[PDB]
Amino acid sequence: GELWGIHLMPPRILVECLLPNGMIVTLECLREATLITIKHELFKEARKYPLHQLLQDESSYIFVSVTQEAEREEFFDETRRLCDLRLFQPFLKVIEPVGNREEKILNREIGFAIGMPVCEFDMVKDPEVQDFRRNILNVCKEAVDLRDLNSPHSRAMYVYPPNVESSPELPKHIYNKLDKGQIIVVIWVIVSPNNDKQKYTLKINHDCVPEQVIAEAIRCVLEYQGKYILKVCGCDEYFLEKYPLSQYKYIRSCIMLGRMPNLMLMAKESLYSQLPMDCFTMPSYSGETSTKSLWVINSALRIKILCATYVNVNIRDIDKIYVRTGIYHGGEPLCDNVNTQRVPCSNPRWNEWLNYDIYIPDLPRAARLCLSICSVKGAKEEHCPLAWGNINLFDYTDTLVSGKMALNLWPVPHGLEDLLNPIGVTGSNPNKETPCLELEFDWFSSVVKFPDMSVIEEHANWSVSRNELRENDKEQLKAISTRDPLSEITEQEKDFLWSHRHYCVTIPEILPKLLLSVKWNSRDEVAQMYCLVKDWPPIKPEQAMELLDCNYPDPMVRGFAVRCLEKYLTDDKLSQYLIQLVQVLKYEQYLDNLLVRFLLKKALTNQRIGHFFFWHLKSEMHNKTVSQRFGLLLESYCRACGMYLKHLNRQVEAMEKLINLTDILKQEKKDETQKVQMKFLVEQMRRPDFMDALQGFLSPLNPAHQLGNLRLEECRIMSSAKRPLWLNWENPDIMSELLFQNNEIIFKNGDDLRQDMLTLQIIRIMENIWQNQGLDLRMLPYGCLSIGDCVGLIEVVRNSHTIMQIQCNSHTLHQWLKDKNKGEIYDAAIDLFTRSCAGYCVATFILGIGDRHNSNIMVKDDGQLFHIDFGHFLDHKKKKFGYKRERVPFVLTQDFLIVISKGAQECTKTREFERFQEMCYKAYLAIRQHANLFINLFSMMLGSGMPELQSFDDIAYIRKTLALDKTEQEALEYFMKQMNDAHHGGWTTKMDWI
Amino acid sequence: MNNNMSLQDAEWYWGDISREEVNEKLRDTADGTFLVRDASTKMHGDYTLTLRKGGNNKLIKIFHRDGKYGFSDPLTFSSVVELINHYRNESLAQYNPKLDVKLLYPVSKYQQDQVVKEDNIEAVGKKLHEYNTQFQEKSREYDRLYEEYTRTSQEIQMKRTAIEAFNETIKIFEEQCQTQERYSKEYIEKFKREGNEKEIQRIMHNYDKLKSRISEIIDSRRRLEEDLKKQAAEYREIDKRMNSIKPDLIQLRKTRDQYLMWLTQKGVRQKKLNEWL
Repeated sequence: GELWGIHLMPPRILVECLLPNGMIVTLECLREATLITIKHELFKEARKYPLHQLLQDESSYIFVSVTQEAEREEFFDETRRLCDLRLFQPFLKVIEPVGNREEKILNREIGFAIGMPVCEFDMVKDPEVQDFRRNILNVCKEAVDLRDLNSPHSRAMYVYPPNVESSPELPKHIYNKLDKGQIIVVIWVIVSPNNDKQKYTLKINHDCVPEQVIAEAIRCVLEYQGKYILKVCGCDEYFLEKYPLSQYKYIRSCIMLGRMPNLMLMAKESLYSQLPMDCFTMPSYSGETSTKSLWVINSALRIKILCATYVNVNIRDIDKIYVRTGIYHGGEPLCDNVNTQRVPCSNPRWNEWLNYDIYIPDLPRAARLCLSICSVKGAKEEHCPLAWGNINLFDYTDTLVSGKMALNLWPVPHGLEDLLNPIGVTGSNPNKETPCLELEFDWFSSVVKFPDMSVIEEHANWSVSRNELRENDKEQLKAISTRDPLSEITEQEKDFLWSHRHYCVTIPEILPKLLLSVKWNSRDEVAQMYCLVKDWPPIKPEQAMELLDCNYPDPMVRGFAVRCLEKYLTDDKLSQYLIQLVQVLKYEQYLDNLLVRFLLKKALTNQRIGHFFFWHLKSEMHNKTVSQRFGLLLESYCRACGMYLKHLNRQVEAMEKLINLTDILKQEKKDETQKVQMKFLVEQMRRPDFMDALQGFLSPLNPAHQLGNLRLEECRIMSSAKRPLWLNWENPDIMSELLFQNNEIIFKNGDDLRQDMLTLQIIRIMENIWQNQGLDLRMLPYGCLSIGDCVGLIEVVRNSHTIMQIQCNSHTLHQWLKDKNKGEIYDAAIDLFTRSCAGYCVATFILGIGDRHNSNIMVKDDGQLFHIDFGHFLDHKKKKFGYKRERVPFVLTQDFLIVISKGAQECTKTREFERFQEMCYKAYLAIRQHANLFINLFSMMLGSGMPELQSFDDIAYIRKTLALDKTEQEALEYFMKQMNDAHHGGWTTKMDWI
Repeated sequence: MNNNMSLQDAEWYWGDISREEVNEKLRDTADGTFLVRDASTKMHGDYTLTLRKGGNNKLIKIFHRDGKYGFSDPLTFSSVVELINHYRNESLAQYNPKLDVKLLYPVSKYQQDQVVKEDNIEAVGKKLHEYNTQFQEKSREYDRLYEEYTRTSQEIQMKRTAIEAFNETIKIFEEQCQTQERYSKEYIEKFKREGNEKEIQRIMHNYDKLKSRISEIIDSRRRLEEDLKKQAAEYREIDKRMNSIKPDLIQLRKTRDQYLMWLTQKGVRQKKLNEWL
């Protein structure tokens, strides 16, 4: 709301103003009135009141009040409207401004973007936090310096980074689309004050740098090139780096789509001055025990469970409660889990030392205590987690935990039935009104530290002290290496892999397998692994990312993985995988680690990455498990991102107003007609304060797209009960008409869009896989961004229609498509339809998304079919049902086969259908061969809190659909088998009479 | 007696089931729990043995060459039933001293026989349909409770920061009491001597309105606290109900699944199963 308990304040309202002479003066006001207006009218009536004798001029005073976030806020921007003040209650205090005004204004801006006041970090006792807050700045500082290493070109590369592919090589069927390896390309320029546009159609080589394109235009060659830079017409996308032209994403897809590239010439100096040169200010916050080593303590690990404050359990329904406990390294227990005795629900008290089969010096660095309080209800009985909590056995300074501590536990995530949650975050619940478990660790007359690397190598040599690699072996290493990240290795394979650990360096990508063969509960073997990891060859980023999931918690392993990313991960692929990399931060034991340093640095040296870095972090701020971590991270970013914070604040402000509006629609107007809801909406949007917020800002879907004036007459609510908003902005680029005149975005508030965000990411990666192999199977991964708790944006796809919209007899679809393309362009459309169909058919089967129907499926004018509304994937409705089978979400009815068969009535038997069949077959195998990437991507998401992605068991569905336990030949037959079943025999097998 | 029985009749033999199914069967089980499945067709080996040891699942592959079976060369067992029966009576320390455990607890494919012996395919396929609807009814019961749970947890969070915002506000209005009190011990004293009761009157009127405003805001905060306690109790109550549904839910699913496996043997038309669902 815009005042506590209230969604919108009335046109007028009274305000208790509290003068510095202790007076209290009411004041009639307007909701859009500004502070300057308020102060003026306030001091007016102040003269009506006692003792205005001691009142100075307004110029000497400022306004202060309380916000919704319970912070005492000082309003320096006295042009800000009363309804945008975010007052808790409608009162204002007027006092003498004091202290660094700059820091205070920045602080409140960061806190606004961050969704929480920075001052809440100040009063955090925990040292790891304050250590993070200070240390992380070193990276921020380091970042802004890389941004000036070559000013002013360094400045522009940050704000307008080249949007390029990873490699300048073109796949064969992309090069084949050029004219003799050349591309037709249109350039425009400003003429006079009237600034009219004019064509200069070029036809140059694809491998050309922007310099050449800049050169040719004028038709002193090396004279005036560096006077100008190229811009994309419609976007704020630029060409600042010496990349081959065809390596830019926009050019590449133009080539791909058969679209003609339209660039705009612009004075290099004209942009370089639009750059703020934004500087970065250092914020204000800028025992003689002789510590023992961990390896010196000859003791078995034991932990004491004392008591729990309470659990929420009906005393009638549950027999006993107990504490379940485990020592975990990642997701694997290091020894047997140990329960406490069973006690009544009415008195949760234990006071028993639990003993574990682990010798203290054998505790690995990443070891964790995982616990939960469990309820228990012939001899058969059921066991259920009531609340859970995880604890790092070592803190961020390598100190072993000791003595009494309290642990406030967490709610069990929906659908989780494991008695323990080793994948959950560690540390206590910040909410103290919650079940609290007391425990005691041994204290060892001292402070216990995990050994330094020096001592670890020391022990590594000793361990080992106290051969031709045969061909037989050499092939088994290959075989093992080809297993997918969830194909468990056998004990024979572990023993073998370990025995040949030294030879394994020859074949570096087997590192995940080798790390799984290490006895992690033995310092001997771990010490030896550390040495190997120290000098290990780097591996491809796609494989390095495997090592960042919850199954490789060890900092050395993670360290190597991060280091692989520093060298080999391009910004293009970084953008592609950003969702998972951010999600994986939840697996990190500590606030300070190499990955967060690497990510923050990238976010601060590339505005495009920083943009989505911000949003993915922000979207989860409501989630109290990562609130602190992400909040801290966000403060760092916002402090050092320079001018973009202002751009980001307009995005946050615009979204918050869309949130307030849809809130009002959903609860305060749930039983009003759509027709009256729209008119309400319109009246609100019409207001000056709204038009200021909702116009002239950057699209969070794509920061290169500027959203200008709202076309309010064409904005609509939609049919769903969530009341999604169909919004329409003017594209205010002066070259607008050459790309798109208007931007349409669906604002949805009420549904989880993360699943769709994920599904669409995957689809893009799939299309990418196929393209790099000569399979032009064109997909439509439209924009979808989660920006908060069940709040997000969806890009509208223009010139598309549902299948039903066509239908409303099995020949109509082909007939429609025919009319829309009638002529020599008919075969570039039955084509596009067929390819599209193959990709989405294979993609939806592998992923197991929700059942397709005539609203689920859409077609563009030019033939391209795509899907929308994925919601559920990996067959999540496997919970209600009980079947093991793998659905085929997208069955091709005669309607589609007829379109594929260009009209033919024998559509299951034709050169066309069988040609279509081979496309799917090739697409399927293509993905199966890149199974690792997809399994790894899914594995990084297990902590996300997505109901469909809680356990490794959930990811097992694509091992099934990709038949990874099977042979490649069997995998194809399996696919065919699945199609024939769904298409009721009507999917012609290799059993055909020719 | 034992060793002559066919592998196909052996209880711990499940044939072609996946590592995943094996995983659910083995979760949270005691050491020595085990079962044998067909090896994956892409690797070498005929069968994989999976056992519990120290909280983990151990996968040990069983190979075959020329009539003989084993974990490694030399292969010295005559049949799989023989191999297994050996280690049901001898610790696997013999094969690997690092693996001290024997194969104590089989996982029967005739285990469903204990919870159901009921014989008619349709007497079972109707109980399944009944347990299933019992299950989905409780499923929805628990889901509705979960949306109350989240909605309530959030509103409590809203209320809590509102309490904090009320306290900051009360703090200010009381500092405005100090600002008013302090700025008057002399500027009212000077109208006391001279008896300017004229003006004293409307300072008191102003001071009173300050006290009056303080008082009403403390009422509001007080009313919010009672609403907070009320809703916190609603929340804890909600959490109790879910905790009574949880055990019944798992069992209902466990029971339904058992009946799904029993109907998977006897190979029921999977289109029948769908109508039974």
